[PDB]
Amino acid sequence: VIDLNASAQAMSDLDEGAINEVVDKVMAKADADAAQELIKAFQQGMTKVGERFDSGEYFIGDLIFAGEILQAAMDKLKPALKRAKIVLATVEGDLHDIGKNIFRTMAEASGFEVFDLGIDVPVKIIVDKVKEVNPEIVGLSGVLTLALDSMRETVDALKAEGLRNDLKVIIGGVPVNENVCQRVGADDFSTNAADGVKICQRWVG
Repeated sequence: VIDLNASAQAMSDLDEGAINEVVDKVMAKADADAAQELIKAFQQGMTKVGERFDSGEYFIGDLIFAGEILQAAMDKLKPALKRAKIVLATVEGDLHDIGKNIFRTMAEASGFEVFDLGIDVPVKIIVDKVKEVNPEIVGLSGVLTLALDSMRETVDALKAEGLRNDLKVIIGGVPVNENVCQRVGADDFSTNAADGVKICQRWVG
């Protein structure tokens, strides 16, 4: 670009004018390597959206916005240019998916292939999907205590099938924290969907 750090800031600020000004400049010079640098800068800015949510400056709506804004930039940058895979579910006992879907949108916009299994998803169905597609990451959503139990059951089933050690497990949902992460047997838990993407990007290469 002219200025990658300013472009990261523009994503952080959710400034559609500035984001599209730079996307246009990059698309004009038709350099794949420059487009990839801009993408990385936008991804860094997504992380900053999460930090701004965690501070209380930004709200749920801003997280919805961020995902949609990143995806729109990615769609424009695609002409100028093997995805890591995530199997994603709201687990058995739970019908809450607003949050999971915020994450799904951010993860899709960040170049992951996401297999969204939907809500109230039985353990056995999650495990069958992991056998089928061999994802790098399994992401599990829930809030009710029964759901948190189903998270633990899903990890235990992956261990029984010899699948656990070759993937990473991330959990999210209203009540998740380090204590729930430990009880479940997950690798990490998210504070917010943008933090979760940050985690997942670190795991993949």
